Amino acid sequence: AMSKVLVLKSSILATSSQSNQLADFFVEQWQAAHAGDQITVRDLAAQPIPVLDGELVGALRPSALTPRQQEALALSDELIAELQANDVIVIAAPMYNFNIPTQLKNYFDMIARAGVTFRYTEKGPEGLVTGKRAIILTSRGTPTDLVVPYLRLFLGFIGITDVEFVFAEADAKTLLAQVVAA
Amino acid sequence: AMSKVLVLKSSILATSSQSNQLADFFVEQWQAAHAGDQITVRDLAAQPIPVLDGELVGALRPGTALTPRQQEALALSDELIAELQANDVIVIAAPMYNFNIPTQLKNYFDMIARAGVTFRYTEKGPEGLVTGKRAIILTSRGTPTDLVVPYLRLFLGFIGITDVEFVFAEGADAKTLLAQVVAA
Repeated sequence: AMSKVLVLKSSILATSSQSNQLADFFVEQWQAAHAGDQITVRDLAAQPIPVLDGELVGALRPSALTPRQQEALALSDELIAELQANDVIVIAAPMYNFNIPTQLKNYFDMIARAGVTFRYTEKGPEGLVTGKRAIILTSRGTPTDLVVPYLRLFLGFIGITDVEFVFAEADAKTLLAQVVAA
Repeated sequence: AMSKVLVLKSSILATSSQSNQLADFFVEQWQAAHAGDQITVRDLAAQPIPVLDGELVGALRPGTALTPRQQEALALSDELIAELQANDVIVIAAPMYNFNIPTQLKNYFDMIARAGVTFRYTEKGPEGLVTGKRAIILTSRGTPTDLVVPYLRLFLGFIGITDVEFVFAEGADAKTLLAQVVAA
């Protein structure tokens, strides 16, 4: 009866990032609290995700595929399988020029595929990544905090409805301890 | 010469993209209406901008030795900022890809947003430095729906582009509204 937690780091400042510091503290805290849980950490900056281009869009089509497109498609299936395998989804999404980091944006463009991560129904589109609890490490800032509706909308589209946002500005680590203890 | 126009294409669907079809129709319409105007068209998909890395993020700020990649990134940044300042009308084609702008346009934005170059800090607060520009946005139209409109308004306003006009399309009507924008 273990839980699998996926942690997604996207900051480009590496160990210098406050978001990555809070993500690592989150890993240590969850490992201490639930010694049996299995934690997977993917760094989207250290190992980047390719940019969504026309050839990538061709590779991710529901329907001939070049070697490049086969590699890209294989990577997309890897990310989707890893995402569906984990019960808790921790996403570190700091704000770069009023948007999420490009790395995480590539991740999103590679995990959003019709018929795999969502489907069309007579009642409308519905997501297929079900039963996930998502926690978002983000910053807090005519509002400029448009990242929250974007992440809630995107994640909800692929079926991740249960999304909690924790904002960072000591106090943030007490909040993350409350999240891990919940 | 009367107006220098900058057109930024960002769609990844190439000839089939409604964004690029309406962008080309906009260029042909503008040079048809103002035969003296000079139009520069940059295609962010044909010639992509590199993604902002932790290495490149150090080139766009004031100390140590710059790596060749960082020199290339800084040079390209100054080229984009200079080209942006040189034009008076800024036409941006920003279709919606999974509730966000295309990554090509986003990399362009991350390369033109530089402290002390396109925006400065004041006693009153931050202020943009790309002044006297008329921007027009070619975008799509959809709980929450279009998040790209307040995002583009916010970022463009931050670097000083306050006069921003949004044109929503999908692929007849769209060409009529674009013709009205050109004639406006």
